[PDB]
Amino acid sequence: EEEFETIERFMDCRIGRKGATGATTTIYAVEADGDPNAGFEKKEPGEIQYLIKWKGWSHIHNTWETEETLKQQNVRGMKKLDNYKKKDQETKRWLKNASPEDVEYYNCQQELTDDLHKQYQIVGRIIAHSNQKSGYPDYYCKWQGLPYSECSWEDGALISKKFQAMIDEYFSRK
Amino acid sequence: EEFETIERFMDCRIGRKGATGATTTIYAVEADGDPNAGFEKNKEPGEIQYLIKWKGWSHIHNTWETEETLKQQNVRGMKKLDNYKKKDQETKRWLKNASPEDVEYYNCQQELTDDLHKQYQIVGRIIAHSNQKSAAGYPDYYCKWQGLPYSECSWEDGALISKKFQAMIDEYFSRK
Amino acid sequence: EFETIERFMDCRIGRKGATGATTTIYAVEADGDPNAGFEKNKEPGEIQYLIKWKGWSHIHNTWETEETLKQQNVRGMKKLDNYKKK
Amino acid sequence: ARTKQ
Repeated sequence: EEEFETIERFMDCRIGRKGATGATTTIYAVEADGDPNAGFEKKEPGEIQYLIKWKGWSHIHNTWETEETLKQQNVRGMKKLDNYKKKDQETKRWLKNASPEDVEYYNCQQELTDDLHKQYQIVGRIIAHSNQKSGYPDYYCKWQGLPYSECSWEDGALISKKFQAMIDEYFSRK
Repeated sequence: EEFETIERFMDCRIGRKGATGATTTIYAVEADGDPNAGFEKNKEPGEIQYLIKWKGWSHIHNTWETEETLKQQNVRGMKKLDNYKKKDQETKRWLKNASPEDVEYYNCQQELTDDLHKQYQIVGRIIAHSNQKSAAGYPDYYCKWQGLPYSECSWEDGALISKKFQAMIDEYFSRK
Repeated sequence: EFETIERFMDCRIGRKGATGATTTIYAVEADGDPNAGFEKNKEPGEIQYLIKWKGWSHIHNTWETEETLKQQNVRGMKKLDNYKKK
Repeated sequence: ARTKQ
């Protein structure tokens, strides 16, 4: 009965251009067609958007979404939206009177943290390849900064467009 | 009437039968010793145990459990045990041979994340405290964990983090 | 000596009693936060408002409630109900 | 603030 998608974790929130969310927001889509939030200023409306890590999908499939888009798609695990907001309002709050020292420590940590999350969308190594095919076999990828328990199967055409090197090395391994 | 919920499966192991539950958290181990102390220096098999990250609890509260303790405590998220076991098998199956360099890479890249996870248990900075105090005179602390963003900070028993992080505490009050 | 409201800065549901002097940023940093780790396992469930007082800088802003605001007889109550829909 | 109990 129908297909849902479910929120695993909230990766980030920002103010972005109306409509700049969902499947045209994945970095592989952004790299391919551009960023729907590219322009965005102030000049036009604002919309709080949440970057989403989906259950069953690797980080490259993260997309920006809004509280509205989530409900239009029947996405599950929304109780997780209430906690995130709460937490976020709380820290933007704290950020109001934070020591100059504390704020600095805050910025250094989020910088580092943000770098790690960026790695998750990078193929650190191709470890297998299906032989079904539609000519592009699927590849089992090992993600940078993540355990092997996070490896995932990914469309070959898509992974090759950016991690060709990683798949040529895989084959040189025989 | 609460229950608990599996959020994420961290490690897997074979350990002494019965070395599971609350007595296996890092702080319970540092205070009263590991119930898996000696282990496998010859000891009758083990029991395959899983290290669990619980929903609503920071990583210091991680506990090792068996498929049975899980079912007994009637926790939510049981489907996760099935996916973990299956992914673990898929992973083991591509060790067909692999190159010794593939195994070399695997063991290295698995030691890096191993360490990473350990850091989630140590306090990188205390950020605030509670106005109310325990009967023992301890306030609770809001902690920022190493390796995790600020949306992962959590309030924690003051008597708890004092046993190991009395330092960040001192540095917190020192900055005022 | 009637204190006065110059602005409603924020809003929240917090522990009952986490209002007044004990909620100024300097009181919280010295004595701890009376709202600590609050959720709805409790009421203490009050909708409180972060108020910026007239004649005092933001460090003096405190979280208040209606009986509380009323109890003190503060001026500027008009902006209360005005905020209570916005 | 709770702990494993």
